[PDB]
Amino acid sequence: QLWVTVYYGVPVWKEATTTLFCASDARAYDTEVRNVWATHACVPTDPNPQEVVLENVTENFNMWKNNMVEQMHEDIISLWDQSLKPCVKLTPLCVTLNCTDLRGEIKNCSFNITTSMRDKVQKEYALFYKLDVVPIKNDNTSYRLISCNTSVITQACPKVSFEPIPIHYCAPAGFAILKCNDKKFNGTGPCTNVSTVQCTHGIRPVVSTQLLLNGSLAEEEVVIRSANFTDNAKIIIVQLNKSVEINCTRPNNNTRKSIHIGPGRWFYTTGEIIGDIRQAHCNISGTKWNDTLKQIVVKLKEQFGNKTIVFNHSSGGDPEIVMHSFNCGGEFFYCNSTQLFNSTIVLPCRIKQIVNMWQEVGKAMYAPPIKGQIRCSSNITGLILIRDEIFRPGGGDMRDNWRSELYKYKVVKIEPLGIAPTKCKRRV
Amino acid sequence: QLWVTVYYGVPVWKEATTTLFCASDARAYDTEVRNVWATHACVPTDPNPQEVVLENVTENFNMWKNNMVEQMHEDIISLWDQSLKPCVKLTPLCVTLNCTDLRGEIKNCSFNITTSMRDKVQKEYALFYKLDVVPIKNDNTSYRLISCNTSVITQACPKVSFEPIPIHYCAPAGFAILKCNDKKFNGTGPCTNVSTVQCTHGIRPVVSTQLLLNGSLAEEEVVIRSANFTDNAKIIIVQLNKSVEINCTRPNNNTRKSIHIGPGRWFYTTGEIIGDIRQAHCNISGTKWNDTLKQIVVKLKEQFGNKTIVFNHSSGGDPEIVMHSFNCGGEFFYCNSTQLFNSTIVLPCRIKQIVNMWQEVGKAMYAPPIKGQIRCSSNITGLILIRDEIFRPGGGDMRDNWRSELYKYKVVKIEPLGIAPTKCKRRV
Amino acid sequence: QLWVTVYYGVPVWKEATTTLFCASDARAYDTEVRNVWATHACVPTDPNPQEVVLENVTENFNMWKNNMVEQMHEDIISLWDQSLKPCVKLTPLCVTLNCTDLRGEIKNCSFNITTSMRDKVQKEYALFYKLDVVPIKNDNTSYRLISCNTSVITQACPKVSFEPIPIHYCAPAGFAILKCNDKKFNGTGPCTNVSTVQCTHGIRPVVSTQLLLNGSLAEEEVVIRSANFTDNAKIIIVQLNKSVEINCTRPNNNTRKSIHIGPGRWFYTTGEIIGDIRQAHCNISGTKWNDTLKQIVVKLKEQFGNKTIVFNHSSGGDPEIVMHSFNCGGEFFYCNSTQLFNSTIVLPCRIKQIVNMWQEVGKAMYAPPIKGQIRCSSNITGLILIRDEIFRPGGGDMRDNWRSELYKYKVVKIEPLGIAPTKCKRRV
Amino acid sequence: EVLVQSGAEVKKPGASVKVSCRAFGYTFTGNALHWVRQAPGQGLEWLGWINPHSGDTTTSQKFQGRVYMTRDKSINTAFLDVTRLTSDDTGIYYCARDKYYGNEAVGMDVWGQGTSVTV
Ligand SMILES: *[C@@H]1O[C@H](CO)[C@@H](O[C@@H]2O[C@H](CO)[C@@H](O[C@@H]3O[C@H](CO[C@H]4O[C@H](CO)[C@@H](O)[C@H](O)[C@@H]4O)[C@@H](O)[C@H](O[C@H]4O[C@H](CO)[C@@H](O)[C@H](O)[C@@H]4O)[C@@H]3O)[C@H](O)[C@H]2NC(C)=O)[C@H](O)[C@H]1NC(C)=O
Ligand SMILES: *[C@@H]1O[C@H](CO)[C@@H](O[C@@H]2O[C@H](CO)[C@@H](O[C@@H]3O[C@H](CO[C@H]4O[C@H](CO)[C@@H](O)[C@H](O)[C@@H]4O)[C@@H](O)[C@H](O[C@H]4O[C@H](CO)[C@@H](O)[C@H](O)[C@@H]4O)[C@@H]3O)[C@H](O)[C@H]2NC(C)=O)[C@H](O)[C@H]1NC(C)=O
Ligand SMILES: *[C@@H]1O[C@H](CO)[C@@H](O[C@@H]2O[C@H](CO)[C@@H](O[C@@H]3O[C@H](CO[C@H]4O[C@H](CO)[C@@H](O)[C@H](O)[C@@H]4O)[C@@H](O)[C@H](O[C@H]4O[C@H](CO)[C@@H](O)[C@H](O)[C@@H]4O)[C@@H]3O)[C@H](O)[C@H]2NC(C)=O)[C@H](O)[C@H]1NC(C)=O
Ligand SMILES: *[C@@H]1O[C@H](CO)[C@@H](O[C@@H]2O[C@H](CO)[C@@H](O[C@@H]3O[C@H](CO[C@H]4O[C@H](CO)[C@@H](O)[C@H](O)[C@@H]4O)[C@@H](O)[C@H](O)[C@@H]3O)[C@H](O)[C@H]2NC(C)=O)[C@H](O)[C@H]1NC(C)=O
Ligand SMILES: *[C@@H]1O[C@H](CO)[C@@H](O[C@@H]2O[C@H](CO)[C@@H](O[C@@H]3O[C@H](CO)[C@@H](O)[C@H](O)[C@@H]3O)[C@H](O)[C@H]2NC(C)=O)[C@H](O)[C@H]1NC(C)=O
Ligand SMILES: *[C@@H]1O[C@H](CO)[C@@H](O[C@@H]2O[C@H](CO)[C@@H](O[C@@H]3O[C@H](CO)[C@@H](O)[C@H](O)[C@@H]3O)[C@H](O)[C@H]2NC(C)=O)[C@H](O)[C@H]1NC(C)=O
Ligand SMILES: *[C@@H]1O[C@H](CO)[C@@H](O[C@@H]2O[C@H](CO)[C@@H](O[C@@H]3O[C@H](CO)[C@@H](O)[C@H](O)[C@@H]3O)[C@H](O)[C@H]2NC(C)=O)[C@H](O)[C@H]1NC(C)=O
Ligand SMILES: *[C@@H]1O[C@H](CO)[C@@H](O[C@@H]2O[C@H](CO)[C@@H](O)[C@H](O)[C@H]2NC(C)=O)[C@H](O)[C@H]1NC(C)=O
Ligand SMILES: *[C@@H]1O[C@H](CO)[C@@H](O[C@@H]2O[C@H](CO)[C@@H](O)[C@H](O)[C@H]2NC(C)=O)[C@H](O)[C@H]1NC(C)=O
Ligand SMILES: *[C@@H]1O[C@H](CO)[C@@H](O[C@@H]2O[C@H](CO)[C@@H](O)[C@H](O)[C@H]2NC(C)=O)[C@H](O)[C@H]1NC(C)=O
Ligand SMILES: *[C@@H]1O[C@H](CO)[C@@H](O[C@@H]2O[C@H](CO)[C@@H](O)[C@H](O)[C@H]2NC(C)=O)[C@H](O)[C@H]1NC(C)=O
Ligand SMILES: *[C@@H]1O[C@H](CO)[C@@H](O[C@@H]2O[C@H](CO)[C@@H](O)[C@H](O)[C@H]2NC(C)=O)[C@H](O)[C@H]1NC(C)=O
Ligand SMILES: *[C@@H]1O[C@H](CO)[C@@H](O[C@@H]2O[C@H](CO)[C@@H](O)[C@H](O)[C@H]2NC(C)=O)[C@H](O)[C@H]1NC(C)=O
Ligand SMILES: *[C@@H]1O[C@H](CO)[C@@H](O)[C@H](O)[C@H]1NC(C)=O
Ligand SMILES: *[C@@H]1O[C@H](CO)[C@@H](O)[C@H](O)[C@H]1NC(C)=O
Ligand SMILES: *[C@@H]1O[C@H](CO)[C@@H](O)[C@H](O)[C@H]1NC(C)=O
Ligand SMILES: *[C@@H]1O[C@H](CO)[C@@H](O)[C@H](O)[C@H]1NC(C)=O
Ligand SMILES: *[C@@H]1O[C@H](CO)[C@@H](O)[C@H](O)[C@H]1NC(C)=O
Ligand SMILES: *[C@@H]1O[C@H](CO)[C@@H](O)[C@H](O)[C@H]1NC(C)=O
Ligand SMILES: *[C@@H]1O[C@H](CO)[C@@H](O)[C@H](O)[C@H]1NC(C)=O
Ligand SMILES: *[C@@H]1O[C@H](CO)[C@@H](O)[C@H](O)[C@H]1NC(C)=O
Repeated sequence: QLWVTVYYGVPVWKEATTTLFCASDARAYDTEVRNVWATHACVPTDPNPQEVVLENVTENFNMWKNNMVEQMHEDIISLWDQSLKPCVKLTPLCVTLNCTDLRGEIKNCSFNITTSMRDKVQKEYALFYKLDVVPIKNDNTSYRLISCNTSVITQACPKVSFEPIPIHYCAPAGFAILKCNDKKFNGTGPCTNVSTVQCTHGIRPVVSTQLLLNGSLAEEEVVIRSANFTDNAKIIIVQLNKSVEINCTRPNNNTRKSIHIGPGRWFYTTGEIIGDIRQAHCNISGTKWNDTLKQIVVKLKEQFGNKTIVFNHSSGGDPEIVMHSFNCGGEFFYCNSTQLFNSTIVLPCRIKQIVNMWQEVGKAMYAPPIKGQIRCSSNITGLILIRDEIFRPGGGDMRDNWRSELYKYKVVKIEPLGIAPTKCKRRV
Repeated sequence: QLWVTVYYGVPVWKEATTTLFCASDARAYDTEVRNVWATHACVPTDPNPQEVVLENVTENFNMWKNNMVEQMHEDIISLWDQSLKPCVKLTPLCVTLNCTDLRGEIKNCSFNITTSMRDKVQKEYALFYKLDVVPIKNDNTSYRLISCNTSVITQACPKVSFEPIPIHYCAPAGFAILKCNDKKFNGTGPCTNVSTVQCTHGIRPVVSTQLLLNGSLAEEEVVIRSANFTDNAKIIIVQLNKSVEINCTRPNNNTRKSIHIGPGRWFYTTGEIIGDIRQAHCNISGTKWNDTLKQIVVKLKEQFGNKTIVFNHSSGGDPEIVMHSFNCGGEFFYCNSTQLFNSTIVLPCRIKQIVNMWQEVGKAMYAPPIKGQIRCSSNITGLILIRDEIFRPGGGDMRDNWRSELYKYKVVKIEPLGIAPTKCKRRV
Repeated sequence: QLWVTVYYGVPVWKEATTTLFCASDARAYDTEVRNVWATHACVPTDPNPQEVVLENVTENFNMWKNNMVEQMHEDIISLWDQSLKPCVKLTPLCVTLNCTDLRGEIKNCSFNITTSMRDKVQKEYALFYKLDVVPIKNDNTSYRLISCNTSVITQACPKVSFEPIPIHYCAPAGFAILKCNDKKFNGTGPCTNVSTVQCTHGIRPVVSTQLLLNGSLAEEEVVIRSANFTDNAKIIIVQLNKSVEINCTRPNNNTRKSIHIGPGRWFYTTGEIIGDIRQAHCNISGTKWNDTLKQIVVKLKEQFGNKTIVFNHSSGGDPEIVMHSFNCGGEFFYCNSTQLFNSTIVLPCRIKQIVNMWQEVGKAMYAPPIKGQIRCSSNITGLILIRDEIFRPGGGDMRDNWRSELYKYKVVKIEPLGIAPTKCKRRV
Repeated sequence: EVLVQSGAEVKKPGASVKVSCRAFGYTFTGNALHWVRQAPGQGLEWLGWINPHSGDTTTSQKFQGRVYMTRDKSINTAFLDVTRLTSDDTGIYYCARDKYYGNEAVGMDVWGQGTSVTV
């Protein structure tokens, strides 16, 4: 006769969803002076994080079911919006613009400011990008801001930063994160090299389109993951084993004017350019890009055919879909990126100040003018591809970019209490 | 010698006040798209709720001391107000109206819109109810909105619903709800048929004046409860055993115009009427009403006298007190309700768009125009009466209507730990 | 052989920081009708608080490291700001003023109100203080409010009170407050007469400059504490053993006008004066002041020299630094306070309505006009001194005034669990 | 830590007197109190002691049934209750505290001022 016995501390778990919390590096605590994501309201990371490799644990993973992506979706948007609450409405500035060309990507516009200094009116001028404003059809000399008839746009408070600090996300007590350490593992299915993680590595909240950058290189080969590689409704995520260097710049030493439009209220606008007008652009090593791209094809052809023609020029969607984009030095560049795919490298880039947190509903944020020149560089580490076997760059939203990193982990809940039959009866 | 022994799990309690939480049915979770009260931020009800009848438990109840009413008071008001936070201020629309009659309950008013589209002005027209606007004494052609000199009124966001979903309120662990199941129990005093409830049934957040509807019929007789039936300062709550059917309508296929009064800002207003002008009205079965009313008197006369003349026409207070009211299809009807009491049935009704959550301080909400016709029907289940032995309908606020349902329950706290003398001494 | 044994309930602690919570007296709960700090959202104090004197406990205290001061800093500011959230913006009232003298501390200004009652304009007049407004340089007849070109000022909601109610701060379970009861203890170092306190006495949130008042008299001698009495970068806090009586008044029976500047919006302004113009002033017993001051010198000379000349006239900073200030009856007085120090008493005082919570960034609050006359009196209990051996009154901020009381206490955390070697081995 | 006693009394033989002693500056219940008397021309006579926490007392054999001690912790006060007063009861009635290290008498360093009773 076997008897019921209770065992506590049983090493089992069930898959579960909970909230992960942030953990900061060291510096982020004191970056509150400007940085939105690198907040002071965040505990530190573990200076000596542990990891345990499990011997016989094999589990199913599915990156497209990874709920951590939703948490990152909401957190970035919420934090970004919170930081803009005290910022300046540009509503009264949309009233009028009399424009000529800058002495036409950039317009030199004069304007009439409505009662400002209590009982006074004033006139000013500023430089505007053609991507932020549009002409009046029956004038062709007068302009308005594009988003004015839908919603409010504010100018980010000058004391702001979006530096993409690699914040870590940690599980609460009672929970653990299991990591798939199988370098050849695709987006779904079983993984045998599994380890227990209490907290993940830091992930930079990088915002970009048509580019995976500044992290997560592949294990000495191009690694491609997709929900199917079959269905045209699905997309392909490409990891490179080597990064490709890109150097971007906006070589215009610009200044900015503070315009007061009433006592107690003001905003900044692009002022005069110190020096000549230089085109924003980015330098991509051609050989590295195309040598890598040849290697990408070597991996891609495994699913799509050995003589299959792949990788054509960007096409489809509006200019923010078609052009490649990033915040270089905080400045927003929209690059044609067709040279990279002009065969199945320096690109021109355009500048725009009205931006979305990936995509807003109605509202938008205005990027204050930046004094001086823009210089930055980065590591190209991957691609997202569009099915047509022609592939084109782009597609998806922030969750596809978050997923491209989060695919390594899943969350489980520890279930330590259970029973089993024994030969031992309770004594009384 | 008896010894002190501790007993834990003792089935006793003391009366206590705590916070009850909501519980949703099934659909409400996904009604967030419009519905204010039927939120997504609410756990489900128990699909198989339990109830325990107690054998020897008799307790005192007092519906006028039932604190659950205060919780409902505050929750409805708060949730209603929260839903209106992002909605449109109608402040600039109060500037002017040049009115004539609709081609005078409804006025056809033209108006001058102040600078709107940045540097433009415009003129528009719309239809208005006489209950929302008033004339200027020295013009008699010009009008203003009634509430303009006290506060801000906003137009409810079009994506809104106030459907009165029957949300349940549940007690937290450590607490229980005791229910009085005595069908003959009045508003106060002991009740012997008592049962333990963890969570109550759902109660619809019905807003009305001069009518208890869509639930809680009496046990085959008219049941009347009052704090006293004596003091003229108290009121009488009447439950019917059978409901009386009422069919209401506003047979005017109306449309609405979206008026933009600046880029990024707009509101809806009543547009043209498709078809002729029909009067809003409600059809009450006369025989059912009066047959029931005769029965109401049969119960009422027990306290007030066998030959006593009761139930006269509505009188006292302003039009929202004197007229009967409800949101038919979401539209606000104010009905004379004098025919029902024209002896000690189809009523005309008036329409008003500025409304309160029972009664606001200063501020108010504006009910956006409703496209199409209004049709609804309902179950009359009870009355609230005013002392003069003439009785008249009306009186009270949301708490009297909430109390009329909540009277069945009280909250207690479980107190499981206690001691008693035993013959057994502790051994060491 | 000694064995490890666990002992729980060990009477030890370590210094620790936690959050203290408020506790109300009795009346404050129902002062919510006006009073900001004396809120309803606060539990009561212990009607019978306990204190335990410890026999052999000596600990180091440091008033300049007392973190309770930061909690009071933040709490007062936050609560004050919360109370002003629904109040009236005075932004449109800054547009114009045509001023002459009152029939020039007080100006009689007329003004043009911009479109107010929808399509109407109006003209009004009001009385203004020279400390709130400034002239236009090229007019010398026209005025503007001083803070208009930096930020928004609101008029406190009429239903407001800042009565400095002595709210107590209590430690949470697991924590305790240790008090230094050594009457001769300076601001830092060991204290042997130490007692355990669960909750402190009440401290009034008094706002003043150049004066410690209405509490905490010294133990029959002047008691002076300083971080150093050496370094000119440090300040001196002086406690008196006897208070000095001060009687303040603004003997002008003023009225106020409610000015509506649009339907739904209005503010109060100083109206006509009933009677003549009397100067605001304060009566300080001269003999008590100077007799005390002689005694202050007796204590001060211990550190600074027996024939050293001390205590000269106020000097340094802008008028809110140089003049003494308080809210008499809620009215803001700025007194010269030079007579008190005219030798190494009735002072004139000026009135100002724009105020800060000690010091705001950009924004400010406007004190609504007060109907009737101002009368109050108070207990002078101490001084803050500025090094030059001439001393002058003033310096510091709210934390110096909070610290001047909080110096008596420090917070510790109880650590009851520990181990020790025993002669007893565990039996199995 | 001080001990504060009530005032003086005048009684006739056969009467009774009650002398209080307040625990100022220390926990009332944290230190047992002694009562000592000194009649004119006399040395120090012990009457007894009371535990302010438990109410436990010990008295001199001389006063069994005559000298009682009580306490009320709500006011931090101990009391000496003396009956059957006679002329030998004229004297100063003092309250005092010991160290009670190890819960045993050591010697008393804290004394009240003493009150007089005339009989
Ligand atoms: C991929 O990774 C690359 C780098 O590996 C990132 O690009 C760099 O990002 C950092 C952070 O945003 C940039 O840092 C900026 O450098 C400017 C110049 O630095 C020089 O001068 C300063 C003067 O004191 C020296 O301290 C410093 O050592 C250098 O000598 C600074 O001026 C910038 O400061 C900004 O913020 C302060 C805050 O108040 C302002 O006052 C400044 O005016 C200014 O706004 C800042 O420190 C760096 O320049 C970037 N480029 C390069 C080539 O490294 C990519 O952004 C990253 N991409 C993604 C998507 O992650
Ligand atoms: C007392 O109880 C009665 C019923 O017992 C309540 O009255 C009914 O309340 C419901 C809910 O408010 C009303 O439902 C409305 O019905 C309209 C018409 O329904 C027909 O057409 C639709 C078209 O798809 C069919 O699906 C449906 O089966 C019917 O054929 C709908 O148009 C209404 O929808 C509204 O919301 C949506 C949300 O986006 C909008 O798009 C619509 O334009 C519209 O605004 C809604 O579904 C019902 O008509 C009411 N009347 C009757 C006679 O049943 C009383 O209100 C209740 N009173 C109290 C106080 O509790
Ligand atoms: C240092 O300590 C002194 C006192 O020791 C403080 O000065 C006093 O502070 C209190 C509280 O602020 C003042 O109280 C005010 O008294 C006015 C007159 O009182 C008489 O008339 C009323 C009429 O009913 C009688 O009830 C009362 O017994 C007296 O006969 C009141 O009118 C004031 O009320 C205010 O608030 C109400 C709320 O709605 C308004 O309606 C009123 O209009 C008014 O605004 C208030 O009660 C007292 O007058 C002060 N002076 C004196 C001499 O005591 C110091 O402020 C304090 N200083 C510091 C820094 O702590
Ligand atoms: C550690 O701090 C403790 C707390 O302050 C110290 O205890 C204090 O010790 C002093 C010593 O002189 C006592 O002062 C005396 O108090 C009596 C009280 O009687 C009067 O007041 C009461 C109040 O109701 C009234 O009822 C009476 O009729 C009297 O009017 C005075 O009479 C004396 O003159 C003198 O002031 C303190 O009272 C006492 N504090 C408490 C709370 O009892 C302790 O000594 C300190 N220890 C060290 C080592 O410094
Ligand atoms: C983009 O690519 C460049 C080039 O590979 C990356 O720069 C490299 O970053 C690593 C970071 O560890 C540097 O390593 C250094 O090693 C020395 C060895 O003692 C150590 O002391 C340093 O603290 C550091 O670890 C490496 O030198 C550096 N390479 C160059 C040429 O500077 C860059 O980090 C990549 N960017 C991103 C975002 O991945
Ligand atoms: C207003 O009064 C009408 C008339 O009494 C109420 O309509 C009735 O509602 C009940 C709800 O249970 C219907 O019962 C039905 O019984 C069948 C039996 O198999 C069941 O399958 C259905 O699911 C449902 O339970 C009843 O038929 C229905 N009467 C009519 C004539 O349709 C109405 O609910 C009352 N409204 C309120 C708010 O109380
Ligand atoms: C400013 O100084 C004056 C004068 O010393 C303070 O007034 C005094 O306040 C105390 C408060 O306890 C009054 O004590 C009273 O004693 C009687 C005795 O039976 C008691 O019944 C009362 O309830 C109260 O405790 C004292 O009489 C009073 N002095 C005068 C002349 O009225 C005043 O409180 C000081 N203000 C501040 C803020 O410290
Ligand atoms: C503001 O109004 C203008 C037109 O008055 C809108 O312009 C339209 O933009 C869409 C974008 O694809 C074009 O397809 C339409 O043809 C444009 N209209 C005209 C008349 O050319 C503009 O989009 C509106 N702004 C916002 C933010 O919605
Ligand atoms: C991956 O591709 C397969 C290919 O068959 C998908 O299968 C679909 O099956 C349904 C069943 O009737 C067909 O109607 C579809 O046309 C098939 N899709 C295709 C692309 O042919 C499967 O659903 C795909 N899985 C994912 C994740 O997309
Ligand atoms: C706006 O002002 C008008 C008058 O200028 C107010 O009208 C009064 O309304 C009350 C309501 O019972 C009447 O008794 C008064 O006689 C009306 N005044 C006049 C002159 O007829 C109106 O109430 C004000 N609006 C608000 C919202 O308070
Ligand atoms: C119910 O009615 C009784 C009737 O007597 C109320 O009694 C009141 O008693 C006071 C005592 O002096 C009288 O002054 C009142 O006039 C009485 N009221 C009436 C209506 O006569 C009792 O208070 C009432 N209870 C409730 C709940 O109203
Ligand atoms: C609003 O503008 C005026 C000047 O246009 C500012 O006045 C200055 O105030 C500072 C204060 O110390 C003086 O030193 C300057 O000399 C003043 N300027 C002039 C021209 O006299 C005023 O401070 C501004 N208001 C705010 C709130 O900043
Ligand atoms: C209190 O005064 C002493 C006096 O010496 C301060 O000592 C300082 O020591 C540094 C060391 O090089 C000197 O450079 C400073 O000049 C000294 N200060 C003075 C005023 O002479 C000590 O730091 C002071 N402590 C506090 C709390 O201020
Ligand atoms: C724009 O500038 C031209 C320059 O001559 C002027 O004629 C025209 O009226 C201006 N338009 C506005 C709107 O100011
Ligand atoms: C991953 O590889 C396994 C190998 O059997 C396959 O079954 C699974 O469908 C693959 N999933 C994806 C998304 O490629
Ligand atoms: C970017 O600039 C650095 C500067 O040393 C250079 O080494 C690197 O090769 C440049 N990258 C490209 C793509 O030109
Ligand atoms: C309810 O009925 C009981 C019966 O005795 C009576 O005592 C009590 O006052 C009644 N309460 C009300 C409110 O009618
Ligand atoms: C309301 O309409 C329904 C439709 O069938 C009808 O049965 C009911 O009797 C009507 N009620 C009244 C009061 O007319
Ligand atoms: C101020 O008053 C004087 C009085 O004559 C008047 O002349 C002047 O124009 C007024 N100024 C304004 C701005 O109204
Ligand atoms: C307080 O007095 C002690 C006495 O030794 C001294 O060491 C300490 O520095 C003094 N602290 C201050 C701030 O006066
Ligand atoms: C303040 O007025 C009171 C009124 O009785 C008076 O006793 C007190 O001495 C006055 N104080 C001063 C400083 O004059």
